[PDB]
Amino acid sequence: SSMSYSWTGALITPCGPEEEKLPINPLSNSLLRYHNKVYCTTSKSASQRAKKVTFDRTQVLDAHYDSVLKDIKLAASKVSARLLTLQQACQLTPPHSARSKYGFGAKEVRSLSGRAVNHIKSVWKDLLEDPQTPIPTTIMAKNEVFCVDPAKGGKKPARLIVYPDLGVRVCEKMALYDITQKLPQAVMGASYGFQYSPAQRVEYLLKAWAEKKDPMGFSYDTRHFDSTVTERDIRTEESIYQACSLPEEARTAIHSLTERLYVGGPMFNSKGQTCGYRRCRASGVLTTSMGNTITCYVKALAACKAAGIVAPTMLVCGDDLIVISESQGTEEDERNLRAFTEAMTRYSAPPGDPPRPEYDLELITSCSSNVSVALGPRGRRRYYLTRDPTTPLARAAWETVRHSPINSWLGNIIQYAPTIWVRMVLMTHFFSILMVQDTLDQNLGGVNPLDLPAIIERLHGLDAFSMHTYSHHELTRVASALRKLGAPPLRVWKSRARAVRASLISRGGKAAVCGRYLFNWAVKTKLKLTPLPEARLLDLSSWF
Ligand SMILES: [Cl-]
Repeated sequence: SSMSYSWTGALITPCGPEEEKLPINPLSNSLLRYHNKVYCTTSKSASQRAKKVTFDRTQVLDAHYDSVLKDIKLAASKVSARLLTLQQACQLTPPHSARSKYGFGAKEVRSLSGRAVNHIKSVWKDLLEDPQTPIPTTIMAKNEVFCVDPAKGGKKPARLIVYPDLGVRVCEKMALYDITQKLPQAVMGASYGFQYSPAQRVEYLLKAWAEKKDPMGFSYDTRHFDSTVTERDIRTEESIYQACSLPEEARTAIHSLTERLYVGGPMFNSKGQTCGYRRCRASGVLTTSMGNTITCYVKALAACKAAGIVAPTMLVCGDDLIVISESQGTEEDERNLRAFTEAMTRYSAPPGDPPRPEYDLELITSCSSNVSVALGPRGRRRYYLTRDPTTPLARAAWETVRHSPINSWLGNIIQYAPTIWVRMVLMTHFFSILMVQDTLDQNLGGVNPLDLPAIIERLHGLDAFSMHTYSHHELTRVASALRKLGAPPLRVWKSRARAVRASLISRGGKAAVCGRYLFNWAVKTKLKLTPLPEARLLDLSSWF
């Protein structure tokens, strides 16, 4: 039926110069040695990504799909969604969102400057007036960092990002922001994945697993998911949006954005040249995450019905899916998964690695992460979220004239606090660096490092400071990632941690509380860690 993209043959070009690694990486050359292995995707590889995501889709739906979609619209019809004022939409624009072609950017939009508001008013007018003319978009290579992997072909090519002008992006929110905030929860319930913190994600997967008499689980890796979303899926999304109770102006806007932007359009490079034409999901529109989550969910739940998955409990996150169900025995479970893959493939959601059933929760990886287990201070099993530390370590070593990795370190320390790699490696390094810089109470992206113990207790529980006897998989993977990146082994981080702990303790105050709580693992004579009052008086509902 339809190709995902066409190409004029024009280069996908950068926005200015993309920047060289340097000969010394002073913040990270004591963390790891093999800096040669750390790389950033650039436009030089955009052409190669284009090839991998340009292909034919044909889609065949069926009674199971139709039934799931019908249930979903009924669930949607219980939502009431308001327009946002132009001004509210403007205030929701992020601080460094890409500037508009019409002589203004994020700062002007967020201060409701006159010409910004004027332009947006006219953009919105035209959305109400013209429900047809395709809206132009810019195509760019994303710049992301990874560690080279010879197993899987050296260096990944850059992902492509496709987006309309800042004015339009503001309009999208006027039409759809309230929906983006209400629909997934309304349509999917506990299955909507973005509502959970790591600890909660673990709790959900564990309750799901315990509820089945003989559980089986799998993840579904979907290949270039954005490229496999069809016009029809996109129009079916509009149709789900339109099931909700909406003002009429919203409807026209939503319909018009659907037909003019979402469904597809032409793509221009940064130098202005016509680059191609798109008939799939754009990465850089407001509905991307919501859309992918909803469509992935419909397709997947239909596939479960097609394939005979019994009593399924799902967790969905854009293109990432995990399903835990009642096993029918291995021979059948293998059969049903093959049926699932066949159904998804028919629905235009074909797999990357084909799925496989598992009967141990540590062996299921989704959102690049998995559940593992360790023991707590009183001897009890403690489950937590973890992941391969390779890419976090590579990004911990990305250091240029224009980028500092310290933030990235902190993101991982918080999200993955209970892991052995965060506790023994990243935490040891982060504090060591800040101490020597004497910047231990700077403010990183809104967080004050000396509050970590509070924050971690709130997010992960006090047991995060007292876990031991990590799993074989985890010990193996962490040892192996350190070796792969030429970082010191754990043995050495332990010495470094003893030293970092001492200096923290010796400065008293919140620093010493960090030393005591965060590095209790590093000393023979364990202190008894008690709840932190500063932690009760703290609400991080905001972040998840
Ligand atoms: Cl315990």
